[PDB]
Amino acid sequence: QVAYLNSLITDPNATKHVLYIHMGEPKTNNWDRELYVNPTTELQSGKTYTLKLRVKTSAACDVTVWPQGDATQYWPTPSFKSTTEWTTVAQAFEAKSALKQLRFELGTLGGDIWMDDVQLLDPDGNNLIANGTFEENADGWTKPSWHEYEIKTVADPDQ
Ligand SMILES: [Ca+2]
Repeated sequence: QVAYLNSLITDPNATKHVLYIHMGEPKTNNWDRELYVNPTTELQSGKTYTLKLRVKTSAACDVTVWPQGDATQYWPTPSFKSTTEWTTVAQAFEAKSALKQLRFELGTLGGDIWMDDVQLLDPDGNNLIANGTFEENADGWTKPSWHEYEIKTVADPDQ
């Protein structure tokens, strides 16, 4: 009872938690620093999916996202933009094949990136992101083992 009642309390100034990557200096290629998440249902060819999230970076940038199955989808994608203040993102794209992974291409970026409230909605509205709130951890978010950075969750920096 007590746990449930606590969970229902709205409180905008309670500590929020977000995904945080300290990227450091820019690398040479897009693919030199990648962050991965897998939709809980494989994306289907011909269906349009909408990536929603809020994002903040230490410098204004484009954030490239390539969906991936047996082939990579370079266009159209849910790639988006970030600024130094939290902004909301909503980007739709039609899958052109069966896609099982979203690749965040962070290689050419420098500094810091924070993300939160990540959703991926199929045409009916089903959310295919298992862990988009980061209030416990960043389970489900991975990287190549040889990419030397840490995937963390932290208190929202702008609170
Ligand atoms: Ca959160």
